[PDB]
Amino acid sequence: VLPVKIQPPLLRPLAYRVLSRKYGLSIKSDGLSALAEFVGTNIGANWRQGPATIKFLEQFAAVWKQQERGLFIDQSGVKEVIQEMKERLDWRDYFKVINASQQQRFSYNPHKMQFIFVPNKKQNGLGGIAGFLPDIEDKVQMFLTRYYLTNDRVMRNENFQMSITPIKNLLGRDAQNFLLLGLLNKNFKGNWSLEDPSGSVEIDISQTIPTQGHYYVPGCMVLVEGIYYSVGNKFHVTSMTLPPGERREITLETIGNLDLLGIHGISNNNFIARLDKDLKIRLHLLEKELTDHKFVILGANLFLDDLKIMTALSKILQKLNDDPPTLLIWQGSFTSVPVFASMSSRNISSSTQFKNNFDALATLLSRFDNLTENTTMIFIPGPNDLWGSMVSLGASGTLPQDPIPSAFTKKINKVCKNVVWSSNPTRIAYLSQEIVIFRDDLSGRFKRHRLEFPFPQKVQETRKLVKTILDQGHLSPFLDSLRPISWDLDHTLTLCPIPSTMVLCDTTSAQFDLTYNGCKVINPGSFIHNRRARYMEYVPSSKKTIQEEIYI
Amino acid sequence: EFKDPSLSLVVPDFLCEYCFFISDIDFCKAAPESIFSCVRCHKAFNQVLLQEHLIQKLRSDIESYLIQDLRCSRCHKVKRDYMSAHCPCAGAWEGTLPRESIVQKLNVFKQVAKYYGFDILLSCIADLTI
Amino acid sequence: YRRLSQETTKLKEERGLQFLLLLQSPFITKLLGTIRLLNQMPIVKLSTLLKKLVNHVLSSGSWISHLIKLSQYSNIPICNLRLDSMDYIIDVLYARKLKKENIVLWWNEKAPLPDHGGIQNDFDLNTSWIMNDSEFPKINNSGVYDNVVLDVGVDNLTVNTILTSAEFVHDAFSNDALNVLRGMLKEWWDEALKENSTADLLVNSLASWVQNPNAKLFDGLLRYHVHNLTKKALLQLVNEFSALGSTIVYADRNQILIKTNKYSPENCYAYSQYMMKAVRTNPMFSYLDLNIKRYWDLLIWMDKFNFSGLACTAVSQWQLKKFLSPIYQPEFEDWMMIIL
Amino acid sequence: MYGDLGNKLVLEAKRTKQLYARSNQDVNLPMYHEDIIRNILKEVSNLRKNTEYLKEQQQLGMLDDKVAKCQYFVTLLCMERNKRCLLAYQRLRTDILDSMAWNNNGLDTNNLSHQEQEYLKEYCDLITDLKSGDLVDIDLSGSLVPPSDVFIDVRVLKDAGEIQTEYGVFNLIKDSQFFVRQSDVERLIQQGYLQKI
Ligand SMILES: [Zn+2]
Ligand SMILES: [Zn+2]
Repeated sequence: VLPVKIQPPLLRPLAYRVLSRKYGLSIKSDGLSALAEFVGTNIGANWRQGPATIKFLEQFAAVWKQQERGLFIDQSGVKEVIQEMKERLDWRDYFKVINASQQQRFSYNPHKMQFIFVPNKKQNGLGGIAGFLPDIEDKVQMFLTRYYLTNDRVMRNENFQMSITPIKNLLGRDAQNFLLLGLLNKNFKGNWSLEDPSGSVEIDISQTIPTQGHYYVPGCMVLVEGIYYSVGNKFHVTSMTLPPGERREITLETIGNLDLLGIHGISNNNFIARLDKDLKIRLHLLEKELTDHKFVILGANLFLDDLKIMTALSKILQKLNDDPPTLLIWQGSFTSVPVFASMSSRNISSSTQFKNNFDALATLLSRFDNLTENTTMIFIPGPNDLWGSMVSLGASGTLPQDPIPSAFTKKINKVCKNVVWSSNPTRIAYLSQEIVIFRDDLSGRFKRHRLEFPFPQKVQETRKLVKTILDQGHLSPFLDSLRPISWDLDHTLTLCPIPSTMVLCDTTSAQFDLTYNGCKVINPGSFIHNRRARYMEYVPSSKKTIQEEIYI
Repeated sequence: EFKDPSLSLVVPDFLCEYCFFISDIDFCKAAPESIFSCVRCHKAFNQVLLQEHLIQKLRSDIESYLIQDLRCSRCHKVKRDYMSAHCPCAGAWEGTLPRESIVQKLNVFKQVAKYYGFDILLSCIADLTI
Repeated sequence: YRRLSQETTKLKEERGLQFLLLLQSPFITKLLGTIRLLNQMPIVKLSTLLKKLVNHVLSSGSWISHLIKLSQYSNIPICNLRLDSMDYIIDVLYARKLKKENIVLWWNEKAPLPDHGGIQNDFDLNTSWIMNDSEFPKINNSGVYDNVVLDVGVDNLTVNTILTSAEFVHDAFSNDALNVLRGMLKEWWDEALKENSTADLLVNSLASWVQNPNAKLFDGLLRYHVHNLTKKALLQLVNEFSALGSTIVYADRNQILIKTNKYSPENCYAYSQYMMKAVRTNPMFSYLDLNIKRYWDLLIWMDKFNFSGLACTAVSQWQLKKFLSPIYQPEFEDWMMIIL
Repeated sequence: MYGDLGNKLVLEAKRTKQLYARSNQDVNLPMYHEDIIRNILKEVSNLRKNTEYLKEQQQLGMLDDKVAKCQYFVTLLCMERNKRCLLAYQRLRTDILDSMAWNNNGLDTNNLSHQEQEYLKEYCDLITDLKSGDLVDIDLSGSLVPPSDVFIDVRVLKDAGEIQTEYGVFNLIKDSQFFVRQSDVERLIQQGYLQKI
């Protein structure tokens, strides 16, 4: 390129005659200095040398319209034009793990029947401490949002559009048939009850016929048909069912095809990100192209402080280093006991022991080069992991649970090339597949609490589990008095555009890989069971699920 | 007007095993010797144990905030239902542990952590926000 | 580390049986120790500065004596019990009496929580309140006191209340199991009066066991039942002292400061001991370690970190002082002495 | 009756047209009534199912040459009415969007449907194609008040620093006043930085 002979007072007419006369963009002087040196370093010779001047100015104006950074040119905008010109598919660009705390919150407005973005005020800077804490307003809106999403989903189902009456419409309409949608309370007086945004009514189940493919627990959204009776102000339930689930695509298109994850781009309060159909198709073609990729899921309750577990695991990893996974989910209660505040100082303290376990684990991972530099490690805490265990003492607690603390990750983080310590209800966004992972032992809780109506087993109970979760549309159907939720982060437990796959890890049910409404739900179960180590190989580019085991 | 310059941060029922003494210890109003060592015998307390107890208290208060009952702001009845927008006496719902008090508790925790050099408690406080 | 296996095997070859192995001390590496050690020994598990080591070596015989005394008392084998946790001895003994009185046993091996079956896995609002809550409603009547004030120390409040204790109520600990704990504590207390040193060590350690989550029979309802009984009894102790005409400056679970309605310590050394005896002779407080730890002639009091007074000689401690700037901290102390 | 929701929608249309017409400026148009439109489209689907049900039962043929003909006519006319109401609403808001495109973007977004957002994007792209191909000697999106004066006085209403024009600069000092060719400042009057005439 020739030596630079372009300067602002000479370029001024042509810069104006393109940007201002055509496109209204204003020639601020510092911006013109930056523009003039950019143009001159590309053209070299004087601006009078033919169409190269207007050609380059047209390119600048077009890229300015792509970046849209304002009504006046400025040097940072000039650099933005340069960056877009430098950029004139790789699956890493689209695969990402999304914690609960990092997931874009959307409130649901029922009046306009649509989602609206809410900024996370951890961004706010004044929230440098206590920026995470929910407001009281988040609590009063929590169960309302579950109802509105459920009611909206019910209205989209063909069977209804008899139709729902809100519970408050019942009052005084004696001895008449009604169809309800309600949150299944148990009142303070003890009687079973349904609640609605408009009110609540006590229910008699003594004559009811429940639909059989479901569990029914307190806090579940249940459809109820029956006759209201004013004489005792009861509602006598004829029959009961969970509201029917809705397939993913059917949900996505009807909500407006939003990008609720940033898989295509981040939303803003003035701009909801849209899930571009063309790019979705390209990604799905790529997703079908990558035959070789594999996600590997270890079982629950991987107690690192048992030598038998570590021995078994060393064998598994010694296979994986031959041919590494794309991704390797570790999960669930990495200590045998829950780790809580030690009562006495004589023994090595509980938090210290928790650190030593991840030292030992990092020592294992050091031996496996192919694994450590090609996989993505994901760690998912369980009831025995650390800051949760402090206050729950190993019981199941506040559910959108934090990633395990970084004071204990450190040695792992030095050896592994890629790691994501993530919330218990973490999400993977793959090329087009949204994938939930969750680690809870739901099956025990459901059977322990299910409503007992008057008036193969493994397959039946696991079908009952997944059908309950996906029809209910939400990973924790229970009342907060039975499973507290951080009020801000309840939006992460909801599943409303049903995930493409779900790793619904449950320590107290058989391994399975069911499909329901196109959602493929896999439970890898306990890691060590019946003298066998167990793990599960999900193949994303075909959605197969090859279970795997080692005897020990 | 005189307002006490010390905000108490008490850890209840801390145990000195060396003499089975059950003391509430106040990390702000106590002198540092009475924090890092007993006050019936004078054996020293293990630092990581002590930080663990402060983290147990911190998480106890975060949980106690999240599990709280809501109360009506004018008739003071408890919110007995799951989906009302306000109390039937027209009053709005408010927390029984208002958010301001919990921000104050977290503030004294960050001060105590910075001053005594409690690395683990400081990492916990940092991992709440970040 | 191969030397460790070599040494332990050479020991086994010199003694296949008929010898006992003492393992470790508080800088433990216990599980890895069992990996290097031949696992088949009978082992007493135990949890320029070489003086420490030599002292432990020569301590051994007294340790074996103490362990034999513990075993012969508790009826527990020498290898299984731990000197490091009297709570475990208390666990096995309480478990014995509970099953002998036919209570279904909530012993938990795997987790701190009381094994009620599967239900202890779930969150519960009563359970979480039970676990989270502990604070005494400690009394603090600030003022100047020209009366003499008695600094009453207290101890054995937990033991005394467990002894002097005594569905529709759903976070009360089981009355049967509480009766077993009371009768067993009476047994231990009587044997401590007869100077079973192990029984006295047991009773002194009970305050740990009712709180320690690592106790095999730990129960949140038990910890709470004991705690709020302790609260109620501290208030009854205050009620008794005030019923004797005195007035309480301060009270918590370890200490009470009492205005006497009297003016000179040399007049009151008889009356104070009368007062303390008159309390402990009430059955509600039979086992308390009531101790007149200080006599105050004149007391200025706002909290137990901010007070000054004359004792029978002047003392001054003020967290208030610490927040003044440095040039004024000496000034504050000087004027406090002038005011006193 | 099947036409009532259409009347409610076009009453919304009439009110928003008056809202735009009465004021001197371009008032940013109100929210797209997705709720009433959903009700009308559901009514259309009801009417389609009614036609399918009837045309199936025409094989049973109950007095069909008159009775089924009449039933089909009424349920078809209900769909014609609802199509007219929907298209009237959408055509009005389309006209306002086109007017706004020429008046501003050729030189509140939540209220548009997403189809209307991408429609507006395409119509702006079309306008900018017209004032870029042939005829580009005229900025076709410029003012339609005839040029009354060649030089004007203009008071700087907001600060914008030193900017260039074709053979010079303006330093847009707040509450300074120029006397200048109108054709060199019109862009800034429209953008609201300059005050007069
Ligand atoms: Zn001590
Ligand atoms: Zn009220």
